[PDB]
Amino acid sequence: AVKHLIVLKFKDEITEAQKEEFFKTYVNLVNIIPAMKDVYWGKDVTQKNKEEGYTHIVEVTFESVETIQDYIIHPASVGFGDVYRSFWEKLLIFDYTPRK
Amino acid sequence: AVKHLIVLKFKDEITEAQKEEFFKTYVNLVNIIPAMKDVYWGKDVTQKNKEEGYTHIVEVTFESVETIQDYIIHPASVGFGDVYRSFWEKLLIFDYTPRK
Repeated sequence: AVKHLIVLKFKDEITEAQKEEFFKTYVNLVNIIPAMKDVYWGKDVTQKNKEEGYTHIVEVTFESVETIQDYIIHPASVGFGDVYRSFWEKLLIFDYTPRK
Repeated sequence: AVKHLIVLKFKDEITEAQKEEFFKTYVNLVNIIPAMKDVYWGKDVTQKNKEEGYTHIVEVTFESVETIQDYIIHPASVGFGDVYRSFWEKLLIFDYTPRK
């Protein structure tokens, strides 16, 4: 299993209700896209890095490196980006195999 | 349970062997600091955001918001920072309660 980590900042004009809908809709993609196994999101509470200003984290689990592309080309993921592109100001994306 | 997420970039002079030791030593803190419940780390494989250049992720689980401070003041965590401060170029720290 691999992890797909999204770190983001919303645009200032986006409301709390819009953010709640954004995450509810993203979380539901697990039910639509086979490769997408689970998702959690969170709002940062510490605000340590104020200049950068990322506020939210989304972590998705995929069964493998090879199945990420299945998600990337899935109409539901493409659709999510099409609906909500204007909501985010910036993001960082990471993909990795957890180790300990 | 809450999550404590560290996103970092090592200095260019730090070797792969040094990184391996860094993470091995950090992961072992779970055995020393009661509040620290688990840890995983990963190396980003995508390199989507090259200007920012963060390369590694560490995710720690704490039992609660209130016990994070127990970790923060623990001599073993302070010690880890004292030993390895010079290894990292920059980092981002987030703390959040996972939601879905």
